[PDB]
Amino acid sequence: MSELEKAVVALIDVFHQYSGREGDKHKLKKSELKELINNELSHFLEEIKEQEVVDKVMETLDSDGDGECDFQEFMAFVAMITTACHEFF
Amino acid sequence: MSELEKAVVALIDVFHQYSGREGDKHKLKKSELKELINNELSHFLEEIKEQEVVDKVMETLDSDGDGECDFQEFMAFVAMITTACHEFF
Ligand SMILES: N=C(N)c1ccc(OCCCCCCCOc2ccc(C(=N)N)cc2)cc1
Ligand SMILES: N=C(N)c1ccc(OCCCCCCCOc2ccc(C(=N)N)cc2)cc1
Ligand SMILES: [Ca+2]
Ligand SMILES: [Ca+2]
Ligand SMILES: [Ca+2]
Ligand SMILES: [Ca+2]
Repeated sequence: MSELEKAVVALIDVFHQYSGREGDKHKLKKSELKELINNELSHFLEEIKEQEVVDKVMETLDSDGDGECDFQEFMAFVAMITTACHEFF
Repeated sequence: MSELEKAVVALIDVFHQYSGREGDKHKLKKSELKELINNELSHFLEEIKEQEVVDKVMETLDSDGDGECDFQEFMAFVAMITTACHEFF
């Protein structure tokens, strides 16, 4: 498989690594999202230590108002992060 | 770096591998998009052999009507592909 194909699989893997920990196994609740950011985006994003910081990230990500981040919402997060990395080149 | 972080970098790398070949170095024209699909998505997508097949993919991807796929439009493509892989689990 190509690097692109392996990357696609990695996006799916990391979502499930975190989404299945608690509650709805197909969505990231705030606690799971905090863990994902702190453990898997430690070189790109500042560590989240306060509940209000994760509340704000979830508010940005949660487009259907259920308080959790589903797979489509996670795709949008990944697009935001990748665009940020891509910029300040 | 985490698998997620490496995946983010791979998305950026593959875009530039193809976007810089011709014309606007920051966008994929149809010919570049065809090469990317055929060479980097050969396990996920059927090979594109006809101009009309790439025309249709570009039509789907091109949200600002310039006939090319920019980085944001490529992000949307990546989201489509990843969602497809994720489904039929
Ligand atoms: N969140 C921040 N403020 C932050 C700033 C810098 C920083 O640096 C270390 C991370 C290194 C990431 C670079 C990996 C991929 O980078 C690129 C590759 C290609 C291109 C490009 N040609 N546009 C741009 C960036 C990390 C976090
Ligand atoms: N385009 C097609 N029709 C097609 C169908 C099957 C096909 O199979 C070979 C590709 C193997 C891809 C699997 C890699 C990642 O897969 C998943 C991982 C986790 C999950 C999940 N738990 N949702 C789903 C899929 C390729 C192309
Ligand atoms: Ca969950
Ligand atoms: Ca939601
Ligand atoms: Ca180009
Ligand atoms: Ca365009």
